[PDB]
Amino acid sequence: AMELSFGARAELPRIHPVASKLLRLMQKKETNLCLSADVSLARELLQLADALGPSICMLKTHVDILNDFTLDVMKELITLAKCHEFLIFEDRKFADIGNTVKKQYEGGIFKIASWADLVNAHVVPGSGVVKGLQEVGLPLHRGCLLIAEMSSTGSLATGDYTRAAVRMAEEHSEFVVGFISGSRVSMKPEFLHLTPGVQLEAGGDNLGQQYNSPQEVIGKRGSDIIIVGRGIISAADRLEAAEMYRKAAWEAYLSRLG
Amino acid sequence: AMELSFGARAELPRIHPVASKLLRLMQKKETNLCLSADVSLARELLQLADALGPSICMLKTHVDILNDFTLDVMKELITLAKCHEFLIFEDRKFADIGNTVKKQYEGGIFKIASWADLVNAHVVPGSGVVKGLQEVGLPLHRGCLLIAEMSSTGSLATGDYTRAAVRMAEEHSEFVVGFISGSRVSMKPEFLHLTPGVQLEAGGDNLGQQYNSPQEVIGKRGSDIIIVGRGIISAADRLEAAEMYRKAAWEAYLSRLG
Ligand SMILES: O=c1[nH]c(=O)n([C@@H]2O[C@H](COP(=O)(O)O)[C@@H](O)[C@H]2O)cc1Br
Ligand SMILES: O=c1[nH]c(=O)n([C@@H]2O[C@H](COP(=O)(O)O)[C@@H](O)[C@H]2O)cc1Br
Repeated sequence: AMELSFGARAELPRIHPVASKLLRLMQKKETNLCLSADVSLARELLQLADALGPSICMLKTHVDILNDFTLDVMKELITLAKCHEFLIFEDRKFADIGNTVKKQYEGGIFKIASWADLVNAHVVPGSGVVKGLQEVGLPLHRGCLLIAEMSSTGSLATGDYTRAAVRMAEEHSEFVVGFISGSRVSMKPEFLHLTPGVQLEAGGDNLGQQYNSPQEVIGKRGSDIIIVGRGIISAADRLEAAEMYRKAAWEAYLSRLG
Repeated sequence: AMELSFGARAELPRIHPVASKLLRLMQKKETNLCLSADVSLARELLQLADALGPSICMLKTHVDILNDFTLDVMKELITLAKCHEFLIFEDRKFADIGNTVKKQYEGGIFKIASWADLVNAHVVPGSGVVKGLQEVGLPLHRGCLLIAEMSSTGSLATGDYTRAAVRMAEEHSEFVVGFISGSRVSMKPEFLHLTPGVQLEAGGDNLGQQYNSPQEVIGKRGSDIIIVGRGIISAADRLEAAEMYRKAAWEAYLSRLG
């Protein structure tokens, strides 16, 4: 027991391939920053992934908000992910019975599993939601994140709900590689912690979003990666905002490491 | 709460325009059956909507599972919904912060808000999920169903969670027209209750789904509408299957009505 670096956690015996790949590039590029690319145009998604790719360890998408999505766009995006070295995380939020989610994960127009290294899912439906996705994810060598806590005001992902998420992730470690949470929720270093609702300044938006700083999230709460969207995208200089958040989240990591 | 027919509730006080339309056609056509058209081909989706249109009060879709989705398909589905008289419910299960769900509800390739009469949402993110959807749905006279309970084993949608779902619906009655539950969770007659996990049996699938009969859900549990998928879809003759479920659920309703 003791805080292990990202690089050491990447080699843990019970580490998942996807999580190991991420941890390795995080340490290599000194970034634990996940950019939330919430844009409506592919060329916009592709432009941002290329420009900020060197500053991030992951790019989170909402492919269903893209007005001109095509599988050729995802092909191009993967080329950028391979080039700049970052994973692709489709924030799809699987939250239905197992029989429906495996279909939403593999088929349809998006064919998410064909290009998403990671996807997340709400635990509210019971473990069937993980077992259904699994059937599609394991063959494709993918990983899954369980939403244990949420950043929004009024969130019901608390107490027993949060504990249920942890037990579910620890019982499906062959596919679940971590959590979407506001702080460390598992004491097993094989699990990744990704925290959204992050900005340098205090505040939030008028539709429920609440913000905490990188030092608070990574340093005081023990999470691993910060997910930032508007904090970077609405800034006049997006590359400088990216670096600021990268250095913010990385230095907080280093401090907690000792 | 004495037991009122669908035709009476449709003329109720705080009754939302959509809920009113739906209850009126239910009474007219003698059907409180919602078809879960879980198929991957637009051609099959449309053919089922045409043949089963007269037997249903609603058609539930999972557009992200349609391999060949286009807005022209929805255009034709709408023509059918108007012809046979049934609402179109997209089981999108919105479950993110408001700023995000409003984009996923309005834009992307699906532009759900443009053709969906109803959509549902998980309450785990907090009321903010309802607020974002509301900004898009209110002017279009759309409605929202809150997922208070779930049909799958291990569901976390219970106790206080379900209570929180009801409070939220009652706090946004201007847009929230009902619930997705296994039974009556609200005593306010203006609120609809739709129940999935239904088959003439009482059984389940290998991925968490659990089944109960129309008599049990509608009659004993006090729900309004049954959402049936495989119990009809897997049949050789789906129309005969739909008619079977229609009479089952209507008679279950006529029984508690007294
Ligand atoms: O609890 C959560 N909070 C979140 O903010 N998110 C996503 O993280 C992103 C945060 O974006 P923001 O612009 O930094 O507020 C956005 O795409 C959300 O949908 C997702 C979950 Br799950
Ligand atoms: O709690 C729930 N249970 C459900 O089964 N559903 C949907 O209802 C449908 C039921 O299909 P079935 O084939 O009758 O099991 C299916 O599309 C589900 O995604 C939706 C909710 Br919300």
